[PDB]
Amino acid sequence: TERAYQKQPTIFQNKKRVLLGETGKEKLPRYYKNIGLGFKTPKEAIEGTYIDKKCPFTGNVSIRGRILSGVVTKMKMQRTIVIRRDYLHYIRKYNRFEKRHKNMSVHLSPCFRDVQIGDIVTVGECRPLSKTVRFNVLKVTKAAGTKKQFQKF
Amino acid sequence: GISRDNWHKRRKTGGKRKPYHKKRKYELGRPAANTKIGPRRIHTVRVRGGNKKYRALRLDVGNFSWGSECCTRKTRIIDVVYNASNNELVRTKTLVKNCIVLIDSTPYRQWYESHYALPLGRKKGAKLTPEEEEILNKKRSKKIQKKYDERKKNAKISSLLEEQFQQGKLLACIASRPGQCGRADGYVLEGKELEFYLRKIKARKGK
Amino acid sequence: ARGPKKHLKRVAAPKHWMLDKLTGVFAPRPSTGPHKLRECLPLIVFLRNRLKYALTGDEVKKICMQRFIKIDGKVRVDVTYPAGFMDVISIEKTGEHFRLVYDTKGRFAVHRITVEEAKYKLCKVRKITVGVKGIPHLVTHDARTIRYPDPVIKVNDTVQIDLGTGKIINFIKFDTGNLCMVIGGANLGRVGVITNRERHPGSFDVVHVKDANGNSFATRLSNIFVIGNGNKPWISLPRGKGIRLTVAEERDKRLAT
RNA sequence: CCUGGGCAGGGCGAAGCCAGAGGAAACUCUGGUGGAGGUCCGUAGCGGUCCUGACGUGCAAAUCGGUCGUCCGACCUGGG
RNA sequence: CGGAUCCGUAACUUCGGGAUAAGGAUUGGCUCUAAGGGCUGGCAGCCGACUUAGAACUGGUGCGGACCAGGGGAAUCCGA
RNA sequence: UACCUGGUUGAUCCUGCCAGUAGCAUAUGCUUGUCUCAAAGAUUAAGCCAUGCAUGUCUAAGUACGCACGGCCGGUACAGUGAAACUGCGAAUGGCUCAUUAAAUCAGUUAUGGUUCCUUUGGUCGACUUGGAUAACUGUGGUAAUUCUAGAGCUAAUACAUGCCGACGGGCGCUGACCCCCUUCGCGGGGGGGAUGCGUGCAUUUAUCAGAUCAAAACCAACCCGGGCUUUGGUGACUCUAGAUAACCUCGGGCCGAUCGCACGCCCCCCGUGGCGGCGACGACCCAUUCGAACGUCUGCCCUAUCAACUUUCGAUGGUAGUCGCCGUGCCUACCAUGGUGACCACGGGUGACGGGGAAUCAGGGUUCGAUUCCGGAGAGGGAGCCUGAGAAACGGCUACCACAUC
RNA sequence: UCUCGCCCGAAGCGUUUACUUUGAAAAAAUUAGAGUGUUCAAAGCAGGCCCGAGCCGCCUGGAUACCGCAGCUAGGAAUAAUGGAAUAGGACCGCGGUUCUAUUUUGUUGGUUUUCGGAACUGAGGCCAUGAUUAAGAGGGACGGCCGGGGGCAUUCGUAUUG
Ligand SMILES: [Mg+2]
Ligand SMILES: [Mg+2]
Ligand SMILES: [Mg+2]
Ligand SMILES: [Mg+2]
Ligand SMILES: [Mg+2]
Ligand SMILES: [Mg+2]
Ligand SMILES: [Mg+2]
Ligand SMILES: [Mg+2]
Ligand SMILES: [Mg+2]
Ligand SMILES: [Mg+2]
Ligand SMILES: [Mg+2]
Ligand SMILES: [Mg+2]
Ligand SMILES: [Mg+2]
Ligand SMILES: [Mg+2]
Ligand SMILES: [Mg+2]
Ligand SMILES: [Mg+2]
Ligand SMILES: [Mg+2]
Ligand SMILES: [Mg+2]
Ligand SMILES: [Mg+2]
Ligand SMILES: [Mg+2]
Ligand SMILES: [Mg+2]
Ligand SMILES: [Mg+2]
Ligand SMILES: [Mg+2]
Ligand SMILES: [Mg+2]
Ligand SMILES: [Mg+2]
Ligand SMILES: [Mg+2]
Ligand SMILES: [Mg+2]
Repeated sequence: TERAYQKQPTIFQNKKRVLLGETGKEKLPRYYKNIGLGFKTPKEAIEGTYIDKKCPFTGNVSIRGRILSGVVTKMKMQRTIVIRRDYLHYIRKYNRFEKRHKNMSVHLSPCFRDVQIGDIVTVGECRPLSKTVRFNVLKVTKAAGTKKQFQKF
Repeated sequence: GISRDNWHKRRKTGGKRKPYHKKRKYELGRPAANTKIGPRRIHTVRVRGGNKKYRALRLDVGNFSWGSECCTRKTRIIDVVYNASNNELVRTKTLVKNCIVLIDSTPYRQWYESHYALPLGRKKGAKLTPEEEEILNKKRSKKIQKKYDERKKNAKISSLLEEQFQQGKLLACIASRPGQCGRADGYVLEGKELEFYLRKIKARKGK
Repeated sequence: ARGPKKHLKRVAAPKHWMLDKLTGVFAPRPSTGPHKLRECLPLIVFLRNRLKYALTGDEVKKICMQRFIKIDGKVRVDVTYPAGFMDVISIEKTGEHFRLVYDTKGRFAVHRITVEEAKYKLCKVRKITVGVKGIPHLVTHDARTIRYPDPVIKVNDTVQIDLGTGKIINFIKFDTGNLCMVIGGANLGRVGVITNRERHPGSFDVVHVKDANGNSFATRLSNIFVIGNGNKPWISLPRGKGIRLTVAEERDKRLAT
């Protein structure tokens, strides 16, 4: 849905569908892009309703360069979340390691539904989408725990 | 004077970043030409790489494309409604890349005639003008050729354009940058987006 | 800085020009040309340093502008026109003719091949495209742009090019079992048969090579120049097949004297 | 002492409450709601500081004009 | 100086204040724009309150236009 | 060189420091015969400068009526050396210093699919010569003077401009008067052909269409043979390159040669008043390419908690369009959401901190410097703005203020 | 898996890193270090032979190593974390039924209906030795017999002191 001033990606909407005059399906004009790299396009990009300027599977955002991994911290920001990459920095003097981390804010495509805090996620380098975001959510790996559990109500 | 440098900003965190340049040459920011709707006036600007770039102070004509039937005609710009990014520029009558323009319906009337006879939008007058419509009389198989164009494909414009053409105006979205390329190019609204923007304009007349 | 540079320091010169320390502060910066400065070879260094044709630098400027030196069949007026890998250097008034290949150590050498091979030049395909009205175009690492080449030329292939008419003749493709020569990296001047290439989607593919007596190296695609068709060199090659010997084998050769 | 009467608007924003964020706990932080005070500017009212102003055989055997203190109170006030 | 709005507010302290501290800016006329609601129907149609924010134009720098209306700071003595 | 010695006590043992020891690099004393290399106003003052120099430039191949020089040279303009001036290109590299600057520059890693690029090297490059204007020069002046210029007259071109021929018409694009056969009484239907007219090339900006991975039938409506046929490229990926169609093409107006030298011979013909012109120098739209440049991704930095919360009306993080820019982006505007970082050291101070490659110091591990010859950044007294140019916020370029300071 | 050209080429192709051994990759100068009589040496990158000038000449070098950390590539699976199947919403083979489209072939164009190829949805089974490492002289908790000037509240007693 569009609840803003306009959203319409590239594909020409009006194929003069009154050739007999009929209701019909109208989800047919959807742009569909493979990123390649052996990473499967999810089917939410196939049968979605959303129009996103910055989605890697709908927009013109190419994917190149580096492929990193992190874990989801927060989701408060609109269509973009904040991941955290831990690692081990070496010191030559003491000859053992220490932990460090640098929080990366990454653009989250809305096709990746149910993306609960704590999962290992994979990101790819892009062009600068915004001021602090330079990566894009490539593939969500885990649900971080058990999907199967259910509680009362 | 205006520089659009990113280094006078704060950081990722928000600490103040110390300046160490002096707003160098390759980050020029030039003042914006608010493109009016008057008779044609375009200045040039020398740009890095020697490429000539055009400021348009006011434009009148523009290149616009009908959607479905694929027509493209040089047409005058009349009125500007619903910029949808800043409502100041509506009253200012400024043309930008995404802006919605009323367009004289006349240079599509003669095309729709000349390819698509028994045209539309003639105020139901029926004695008015010499419309070389029926005079040519269409002797050979060209009549059946135009009849398959006109009634088998049925040439209908999905209401929304009937009511615009009997009032003689047309809604089109700009699709080029008048401050950059000096041309007010654009495409005519059709169907879904047309009734969407018409709903927004009726809401503007409401509140 | 402001715009492009216009000098080059003698210490900042690349290693393979065999330049000296106590001589001067300035290296010859080669002109902008069809070869990069990290891989090129200046004409003033070629005539002055290695061949011992001219003692000073100015004598090279005198002879080249008195038209004695031609490159690829035609005279270059410059004293610092950059050369490249696999270029024809012909000299007119003295019967002499030169070819630029790599030594086993990594350097340019002298290779006095005949006019029969002056006619024939190899080159590597950089990329391929189409232009106006649907016509093809091939781009060379020697910055030759040539239209209507062939339909059966892969991107990383080798074209034998003629310097008479400038039109291609007798291409050779890229395939497992072809003899290639290394033009870059730490293993340049190595000549061997392509064994196995690995293709990555990370924009940098690797190639393993073996040669005679079975020694195997590995490198990247832009460092590779296909030189033969199934262990048969198109072009004569200096010092055997140009195999790198060993440190110990170099020592034993110089002890054998 | 008894019985009745009277006091425009506003500024400050406690207890109690709500929501959100943090914390392991103790609890903390932020935004509201809330309307306490012998509480702050100020009306009527009550007093009378200064001008040592006007008057000073006056309007008058203690008044007038500006300038003032206090106004939910230990407040002001009639009758018995 | 004085109303209001928007900024900003020290020393000291019983931590409640000081505090409208000190110091600034803005304030007109006229065109709009945006937001803040009620009643009806199986998300849509009719009917209305006086407030706030922003923009342009413009007047001889002029805007609390009269009336209305806190000079302020630094200290000392005494008395809560 | 994997190294110790004296010193508290009346005497011993011990923790502990003090002082002796050896380098290095700044200064200084005394002294000093040769020879080879060899740092040097960095430390305090990135304080002030007298003077003189440090960026200019010509080929047979842009512009020669100079007064200079004289070829043989008579006249059909011009040969030649050529001062001076116009044009073009370069003065944005180099050289100096380290005051600012603590994920900022930097070093490694990578990519521009999100960009620009003078030059070089390729590819593309399908009217017997038109127009004014100016400098050098000539005279003529001004002011105490500067690389000061006014006015009067002259002329140039690859300065500026204007602008044509060829060339066949092609076939497609849409129109289009018209034509051949069948059916039908005609009407009409069906099948197959065609005078004119408007456009056209590549760049510019929109819009739309076409766009590839595999292989057998049952029918019916039409009809081709002797039951049986028709097909741009690449990456990992595109909105890439390329086609096809509708139009635009901006008076501050993209391209499509009114340039120049050498060699002189050959052809037809009717005179050459026509061709055949081989060889070169220049530039011009774009595509490459080379030199880079700029912003990007990841990782790494000294001391400090007597700096623990910071950021957000005048952007703090993001979403949506857009302006601006070479392009991507809170780079800027408007609207909307309320975000972002931090005890794994945020934010804030200090540095007698420019960063590295490196230097000194010898068991091994380190510690202390790196002003400085190479890479990169910054600034020309502070600090702000800007023209030209492919390339500058240039300072041996310009504009104003401040602080000096000359005549 | 034999789709692609009995087997390999090729391809699925990784739960995922830390760790190693490769291999690239990088810039010189410096350091280590090879060669070389700068008269030695610090240096420098040169030089060395025959030829009585006559060969209008020959041979050879200007090495290699080191380049923290971070990133790339392929072997190794011990060490140290992580993955799976417990309310089955497992694993694998073979069916039903629904629903959706892709290009070949019916000489050729089009339409109607398929076989089919792929995704998905749904239901019914059979099949797995069908699925949970044992209980730390780690720990927590239950338990039950006592234990203690342990803690708090309340109560009672005792002399003595002082009056
Ligand atoms: Mg209205
Ligand atoms: Mg410099
Ligand atoms: Mg009070
Ligand atoms: Mg008060
Ligand atoms: Mg008062
Ligand atoms: Mg009162
Ligand atoms: Mg009174
Ligand atoms: Mg009184
Ligand atoms: Mg009184
Ligand atoms: Mg008195
Ligand atoms: Mg009196
Ligand atoms: Mg009071
Ligand atoms: Mg006070
Ligand atoms: Mg008071
Ligand atoms: Mg006192
Ligand atoms: Mg008192
Ligand atoms: Mg000592
Ligand atoms: Mg100075
Ligand atoms: Mg850079
Ligand atoms: Mg930079
Ligand atoms: Mg804003
Ligand atoms: Mg400093
Ligand atoms: Mg040492
Ligand atoms: Mg050491
Ligand atoms: Mg430097
Ligand atoms: Mg500078
Ligand atoms: Mg300079």
